[PDB]
Amino acid sequence: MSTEDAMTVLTPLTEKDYEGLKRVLRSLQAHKMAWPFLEPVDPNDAPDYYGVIKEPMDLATMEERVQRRYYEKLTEFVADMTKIFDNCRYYNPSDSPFYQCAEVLESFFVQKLKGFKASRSH
Ligand SMILES: CN1C[C@H](Nc2cnn(C)c(=O)c2Br)C[C@H](c2ccccc2)C1
Repeated sequence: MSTEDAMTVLTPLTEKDYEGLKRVLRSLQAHKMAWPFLEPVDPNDAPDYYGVIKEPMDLATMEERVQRRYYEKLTEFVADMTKIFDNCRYYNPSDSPFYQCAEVLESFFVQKLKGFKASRSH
């Protein structure tokens, strides 16, 4: 287990950590490929969605959770974010615009998450 891995699993999120998480989340919200994920899926977008997707997630809900200091550990923040992309790929065909955006935006998140973990470790 690496130093960043130990911190990700074990280390309580501080206020300085939250400043970094806020920056990560805002960078996703500003990304060109974030348009599918800014607000909860509307049933009119896909009528069977909420009977299929058990744990919906979106960036506005994450923004609320970040402001309320919902997360105690980085793993929990990452798990909510990963739900956004996993739900999208679960429901949609791979040539859906939503699916293509999930692929790009998740790779962007992974880049930013790595930067955040490094900043936290030094
Ligand atoms: C709220 N709602 C969520 C939609 N995201 C969706 C819709 N349906 N399904 C099945 C999805 O996986 C996603 Br993500 C995108 C939509 C929009 C937003 C901007 C421009 C076009 C469409 C805004």
